[PDB]
Amino acid sequence: INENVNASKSRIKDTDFAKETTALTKAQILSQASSSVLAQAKQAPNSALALLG
Amino acid sequence: MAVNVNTNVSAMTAQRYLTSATNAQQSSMERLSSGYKINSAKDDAAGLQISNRL
Repeated sequence: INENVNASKSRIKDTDFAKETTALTKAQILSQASSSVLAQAKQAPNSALALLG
Repeated sequence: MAVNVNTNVSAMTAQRYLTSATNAQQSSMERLSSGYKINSAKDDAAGLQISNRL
Protein backbone atom coordinates (compact mmCIF):
# COMPACT_ATOMS: atom_id res chain seq x y z
CA ILE A 1 0.00 0.00 0.00
CA ASN A 2 2.91 2.37 0.66
CA GLU A 3 4.05 1.88 -2.93
CA ASN A 4 0.49 2.26 -4.22
CA VAL A 5 -0.27 5.45 -2.28
CA ASN A 6 3.06 6.90 -3.44
CA ALA A 7 2.11 6.00 -7.02
CA SER A 8 -1.21 7.75 -6.44
CA LYS A 9 0.86 10.60 -4.95
CA SER A 10 1.84 11.52 -8.50
CA ARG A 11 -0.20 13.04 -11.35
CA ILE A 12 -2.28 14.17 -8.37
CA LYS A 13 0.33 16.23 -6.50
CA ASP A 14 3.63 15.55 -8.27
CA THR A 15 3.96 17.53 -11.50
CA ASP A 16 5.23 16.22 -14.81
CA PHE A 17 7.76 17.92 -17.06
CA ALA A 18 6.53 16.75 -20.48
CA LYS A 19 3.23 18.60 -20.89
CA GLU A 20 3.86 21.36 -18.35
CA THR A 21 7.09 22.65 -19.89
CA THR A 22 5.54 23.14 -23.34
CA ALA A 23 2.84 25.08 -21.48
CA LEU A 24 5.56 27.18 -19.84
CA THR A 25 7.27 27.81 -23.18
CA LYS A 26 3.92 28.52 -24.85
CA ALA A 27 3.11 31.01 -22.09
CA GLN A 28 6.58 32.57 -22.35
CA ILE A 29 6.26 32.90 -26.13
CA LEU A 30 2.76 34.32 -25.64
CA SER A 31 4.19 36.88 -23.21
CA GLN A 32 6.89 37.74 -25.75
CA ALA A 33 4.25 38.33 -28.43
CA SER A 34 2.05 40.23 -25.97
CA SER A 35 4.93 42.54 -25.02
CA SER A 36 5.83 43.02 -28.69
CA VAL A 37 2.27 43.78 -29.83
CA LEU A 38 2.15 47.00 -27.78
CA ALA A 39 5.48 48.03 -29.31
CA GLN A 40 3.59 48.11 -32.62
CA ALA A 41 0.60 49.91 -31.06
CA LYS A 42 2.24 52.76 -29.13
CA GLN A 43 3.08 54.66 -32.33
CA ALA A 44 -0.45 54.22 -33.73
CA PRO A 45 -1.88 57.20 -31.76
CA ASN A 46 1.22 59.21 -32.71
CA SER A 47 0.73 58.43 -36.40
CA ALA A 48 -2.97 59.26 -36.05
CA LEU A 49 -2.06 62.70 -34.67
CA ALA A 50 0.56 63.13 -37.41
CA LEU A 51 -2.06 64.12 -40.01
CA LEU A 52 -2.09 67.65 -38.55
CA GLY A 53 0.79 69.55 -36.98
CA MET B 1 3.11 40.89 -19.92
CA ALA B 2 3.22 42.70 -16.56
CA VAL B 3 6.24 45.00 -16.40
CA ASN B 4 7.98 45.20 -13.02
CA VAL B 5 11.61 45.28 -11.86
CA ASN B 6 11.57 46.68 -8.30
CA THR B 7 10.33 43.24 -7.19
CA ASN B 8 10.64 39.69 -8.56
CA VAL B 9 8.20 37.39 -6.78
CA SER B 10 9.04 34.56 -9.19
CA ALA B 11 12.68 34.61 -8.09
CA MET B 12 11.66 34.83 -4.42
CA THR B 13 9.37 31.80 -4.71
CA ALA B 14 12.03 29.90 -6.65
CA GLN B 15 14.56 30.74 -3.93
CA ARG B 16 12.16 29.57 -1.21
CA TYR B 17 11.90 26.14 -2.84
CA LEU B 18 15.64 26.26 -3.60
CA THR B 19 16.48 26.68 0.09
CA SER B 20 14.15 23.93 1.28
CA ALA B 21 15.18 21.44 -1.41
CA THR B 22 18.92 21.29 -0.69
CA ASN B 23 18.54 21.90 3.04
CA ALA B 24 17.31 18.30 3.18
CA GLN B 25 20.00 17.42 0.64
CA GLN B 26 22.51 18.96 3.05
CA SER B 27 21.13 16.55 5.63
CA SER B 28 22.31 13.95 3.12
CA MET B 29 26.01 13.50 2.24
CA GLU B 30 26.38 13.06 6.00
CA ARG B 31 24.15 10.07 6.71
CA LEU B 32 25.93 8.37 3.80
CA SER B 33 29.42 9.08 5.14
CA SER B 34 28.65 8.47 8.82
CA GLY B 35 26.54 5.40 8.10
CA TYR B 36 23.96 6.58 10.65
CA LYS B 37 20.56 8.07 9.88
CA ILE B 38 20.63 9.75 13.32
CA ASN B 39 23.42 12.24 14.01
CA SER B 40 21.66 15.11 15.80
CA ALA B 41 18.72 15.31 18.19
CA LYS B 42 17.02 17.77 15.81
CA ASP B 43 16.43 14.87 13.40
CA ASP B 44 14.62 12.33 15.61
CA ALA B 45 14.68 13.10 19.33
CA ALA B 46 12.84 9.91 20.28
CA GLY B 47 15.19 7.83 18.13
CA LEU B 48 18.28 9.29 19.79
CA GLN B 49 17.19 8.28 23.30
CA ILE B 50 16.42 4.67 22.39
CA SER B 51 19.48 4.33 20.15
CA ASN B 52 21.84 5.47 22.91
CA ARG B 53 20.19 3.08 25.37
CA LEU B 54 20.55 0.21 22.90
